[PDB]
Amino acid sequence: LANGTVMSGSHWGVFTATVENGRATAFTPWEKDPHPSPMLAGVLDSIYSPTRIKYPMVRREFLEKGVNADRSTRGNGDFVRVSWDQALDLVAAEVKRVEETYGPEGVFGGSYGWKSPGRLHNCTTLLRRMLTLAGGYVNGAGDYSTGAAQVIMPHVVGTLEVYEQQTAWPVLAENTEVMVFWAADPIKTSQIGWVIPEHGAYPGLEALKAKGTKVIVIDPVRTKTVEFFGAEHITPKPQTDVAIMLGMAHTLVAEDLYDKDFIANYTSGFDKFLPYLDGETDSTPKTAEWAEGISGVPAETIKELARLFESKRTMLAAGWSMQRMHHGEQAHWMLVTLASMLGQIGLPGGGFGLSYHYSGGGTPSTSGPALAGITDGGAATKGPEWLAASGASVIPVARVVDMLENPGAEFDFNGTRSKFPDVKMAYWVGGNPFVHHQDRNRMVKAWEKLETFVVHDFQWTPTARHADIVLPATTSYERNDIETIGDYSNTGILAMKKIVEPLYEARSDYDIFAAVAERLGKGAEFTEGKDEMGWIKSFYDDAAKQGKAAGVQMPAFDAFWAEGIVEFPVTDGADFVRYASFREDPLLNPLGTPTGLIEIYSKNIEKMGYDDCPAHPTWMEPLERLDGPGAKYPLHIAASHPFNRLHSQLNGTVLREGYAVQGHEPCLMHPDDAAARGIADGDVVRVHNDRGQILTGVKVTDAVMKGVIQIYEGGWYDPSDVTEPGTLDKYGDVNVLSADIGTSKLAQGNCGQTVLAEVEKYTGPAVTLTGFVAPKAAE
Ligand SMILES: NC1=NC(=O)C2=N[C@H]3C(S)=C(SO)[C@@H](COP(=O)(O)OP(=O)(O)OC[C@H]4O[C@@H](n5cnc6c(=O)[nH]c(N)nc65)[C@H](O)[C@@H]4O)O[C@H]3NC2=N1
Ligand SMILES: NC1=NC(=O)C2=N[C@H]3C(S)=C(S)[C@@H](COP(=O)(O)OP(=O)(O)OC[C@H]4O[C@@H](n5cnc6c(=O)[nH]c(N)nc65)[C@H](O)[C@@H]4O)O[C@H]3NC2=N1
Ligand SMILES: [Mo+6]
Ligand SMILES: [O]
Repeated sequence: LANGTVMSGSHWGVFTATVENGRATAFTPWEKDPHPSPMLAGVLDSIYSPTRIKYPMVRREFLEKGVNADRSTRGNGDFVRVSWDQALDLVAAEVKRVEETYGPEGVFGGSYGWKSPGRLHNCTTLLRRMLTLAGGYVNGAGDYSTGAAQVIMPHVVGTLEVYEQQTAWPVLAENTEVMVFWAADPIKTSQIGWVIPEHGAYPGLEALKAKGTKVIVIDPVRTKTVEFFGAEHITPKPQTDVAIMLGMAHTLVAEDLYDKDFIANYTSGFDKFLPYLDGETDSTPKTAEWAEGISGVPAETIKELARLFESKRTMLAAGWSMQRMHHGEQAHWMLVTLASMLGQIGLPGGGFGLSYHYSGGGTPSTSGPALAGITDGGAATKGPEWLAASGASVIPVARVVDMLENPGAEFDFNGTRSKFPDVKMAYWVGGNPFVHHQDRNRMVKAWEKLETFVVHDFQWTPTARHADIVLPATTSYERNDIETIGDYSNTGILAMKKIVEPLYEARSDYDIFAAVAERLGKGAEFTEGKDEMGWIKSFYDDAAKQGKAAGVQMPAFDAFWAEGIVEFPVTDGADFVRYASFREDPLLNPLGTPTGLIEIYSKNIEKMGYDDCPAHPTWMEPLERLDGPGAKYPLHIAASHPFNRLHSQLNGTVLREGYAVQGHEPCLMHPDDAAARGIADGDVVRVHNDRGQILTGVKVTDAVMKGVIQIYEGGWYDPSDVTEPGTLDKYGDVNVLSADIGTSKLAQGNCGQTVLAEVEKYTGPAVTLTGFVAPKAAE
């Protein structure tokens, strides 16, 4: 048995594992990581925890009746252990049956999910590689993060904007005077990366504090970001930020302070927005006093902030929770409109940034080459012969349940109309839709429309519990791979070396799909005749050839593997100022919009005629909001990202002990809201609305503003009885309470943070938690 140390990486960072007698016993952070995540211990534990999936399993009802199975019992845990050969034959037969019977429109292969980093063991791309060989599939478009903002931004500034490099951190330290974190908690959200994180925001935040820059945080919760800077903290009722921005803009116009020259030379449509702002069109001037009535933030505070932003070099760093809500397109559109009025876009340290809280945006980029990985093969094919009838080949990701309930119905998306395909099978790997998707009770019923649901994972998540066929995948730690360090920085390339042998009967997703492709008669097409190290070397060699041409020297493959990492030099990346070339010469460097300027009024959007996405930023009432006219429930749930999980990842580990309250997901509640209900710190409470009911454990704190409770997304749904409509969730999955609706007809994004509910002390029968131990038959 092996004894020694091995370096690898993950969504949480680079680390060194200690291995004793073939078992990983500790993960120690990379010595060069400026701010390791405390979650690393849970990553190690996830390899061995009680919910690790040991063997391939098939749901008993599905095994016995196939398409005639009772589908209401999915999730009850009645599984049968089968051999790998039996499972692979069945998965291949089902994929082929569905493709032959229903066509490519019958298979949903969007499989949204965060999976694990790695250029070879990319489970969702490998899934689509196999489904391409099987005949095709329906895919998903966009994501759950910036579903609204990524669609409105191309109409406003010309590009996606949310996933683009930001003005460098060092430029902010030397030039910014006022830093605003609007709906962003960078200390919490910068712990992880899509590719391996370099944790570059932490040194950046520390430099701002050492310089004494004024920091303002606009968030309903007193976060660690507020505490680290001792920031001025503004707490709006959730979903009212657009009203606040309009009050600020109105103030700038009324006091004649705004930058008329910036507006005249770099924007289009401000003259069509002015009448709305002044209330000529609806008899309602959008003053600071009007904004106070909706948001609860004092009118004078709104005015003083507006004046301060106009007189100092200000950076508006906005997060994405405020666009993960009804009419979410308006939030960043109005932010850019306000930023345009301030006139600092393109100046060092001024303007706005939509990725300072995510994956190190702002960390100086290196001059290194880009690393490529395995593909789905789609770009060198001739896929399905598709056409309306049979439905669209792609749907916005959050419309997956609408699709299942309404096959053949039309839907709007960014100016086009399409039809939902009639899906009969879904194959999900590296994702947890039974935690990440909204309105769990609606979804549970809608899933009965699928004949077959196949899942690969290494943990017994609610999604794996609901599958017809469950196959145990390996973790990154049981295989080899290669990946970039730094989504924006491109700090280097890491060898993700194998640490331990595969546990139990787990297999890589690559091996699983290669075996399914073999049963479809397409084995060589899937593998390309390469094995694990052959694939990895080919990606490295391609990057090295690209680096060579650019003047960046890289070692030969075996020398790189022996060192375990290669780092690239920073040349001019530390001086990057976003929008500087546009500001310098807008005629020579125009934006990719119809006019070449920032579009405050969009003629393109006006022509779509969508009632829920007007042609300029507009305040509209959402489905439900805190203190809204005729609102039924009294508390808004800040259903935001977890501090000590990456979504659902790591819920079934030792880390849960540190935050669970009587075994349930924690619920933060203000003292006054707790006192009114006779709730004490530590009590188990039932949180409910018209869509569902869940149990959580309360922590009383004035960190949340009055009227708001915090229940993070990611809790593992643990239904009392799967056959009972609206059954109580015993653990605390906040998506049992959210609504499943589109942000608007423009983007069709999810509204995961548009949620109101009531809370009462739970006095019902004692409940037993069953989500953190494997199903009995799977032991
Ligand atoms: N109410 C809500 N509020 C929100 O704010 C909210 N956030 C969104 C967002 S923003 C996202 S991501 O853009 C989704 C994340 O859902 P996801 O299914 O990616 O969550 P994970 O808990 O990270 O599921 C990943 C899944 O994958 C497994 N896995 C890891 N590596 C592998 C592998 O190599 N092979 C396989 N087969 N599986 C792997 C993990 O174990 C894990 O189970 O959430 C939205 N919802 C929100 N709602
Ligand atoms: N530790 C950690 N866990 C994760 O799960 C995680 N997920 C990653 C991913 S996939 C994403 S897409 C990003 C998400 O990055 P995103 O900015 O969407 O993060 P959230 O935690 O949903 O919201 C950030 C802040 O917005 C505040 N907020 C909520 N509603 C409102 C509102 O109406 N107005 C205002 N002004 N503020 C509001 C919340 O209180 C919270 O502090 O984080 C990434 N980083 C992550 N880190
Ligand atoms: Mo996301
Ligand atoms: O994401």
